[PDB]
Amino acid sequence: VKPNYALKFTLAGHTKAVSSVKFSPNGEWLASSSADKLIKIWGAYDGKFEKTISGHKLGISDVAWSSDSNLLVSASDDKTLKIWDVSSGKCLKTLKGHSNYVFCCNFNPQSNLIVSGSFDESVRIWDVKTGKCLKTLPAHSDPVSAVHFNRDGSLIVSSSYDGLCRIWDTASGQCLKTLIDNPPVSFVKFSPNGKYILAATLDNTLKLWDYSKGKCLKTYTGHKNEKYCIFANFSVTGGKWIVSGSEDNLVYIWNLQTKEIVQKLQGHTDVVISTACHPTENIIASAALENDKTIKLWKSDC
Ligand SMILES: CN1CCN(c2ccc([N+](=O)[O-])cc2NC(=O)c2ccccc2Cl)CC1
Repeated sequence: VKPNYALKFTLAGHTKAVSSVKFSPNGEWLASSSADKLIKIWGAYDGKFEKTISGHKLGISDVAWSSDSNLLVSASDDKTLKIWDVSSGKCLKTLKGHSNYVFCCNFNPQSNLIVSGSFDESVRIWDVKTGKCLKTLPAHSDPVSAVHFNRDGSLIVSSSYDGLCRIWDTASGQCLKTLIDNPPVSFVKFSPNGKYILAATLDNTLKLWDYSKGKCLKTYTGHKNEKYCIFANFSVTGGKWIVSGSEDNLVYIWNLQTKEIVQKLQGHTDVVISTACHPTENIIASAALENDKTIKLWKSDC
């Protein structure tokens, strides 16, 4: 079987490159961040604009939801993260401490912690309630491209231009594993069950790792990725897919097990830097850079 993703909605509004799209855990909303300094919220099913969230002084690289879908965290060129109340649009906390651009961010499942990665080569862990930086991890020797908590929050995975993926004990702050040619690692995330890590490198390659055995189980190629830190995803609502943007302006979909490309989605007119998979429906959101500036919503039967 192969999926049949068809374009349903194009969401215009951002005035610069869109950096990140994320579906809310409860499936109602899509949040988008942009170099235009703005966060925008959209209805996930009808693509209808909901609100604009403003406050950051410079462009925003990433946005992430709390488990209850009530809060957002953003990561900005202004060296801060901000925590937002989604319903009011209000900035609740500004997370200060990174010495350079913040590129990536995530809540833990418990949503009492935030993790962030910066151009400053560190990974920071923040208390959501107080805004205080609890730990600064000397994670990498180059900009940190991605940070993600595993399913139980006990682990953090980080990736960097230094060519390394690292797994950290959240509680102890110590490095549990280093996956080490080492081309820049531009993306990393845990699988839904926490057993695997999907990692992208800037040599046109995505890899699925069993990090406990430290072994590469699958490779996904055929797409273009040598410049931009492009977000990838596990698609699990229907067929079991791998989804990624690409520098040829397409969204690529692979069969996770066989590694064959099952679909390529055309429509965008610039690099697709971010994709998101809806938590319950077979819906993909994709976002493109400055020649495009739109988010597209795609729907499949499997
Ligand atoms: C969702 N992902 C999170 C991680 N991310 C990222 C990773 C690595 C580096 N870097 O080491 O250069 C830079 C960026 N950010 C930007 O490229 C960017 C920054 C501000 C505004 C717009 C954009 Cl697109 C891209 C989006």
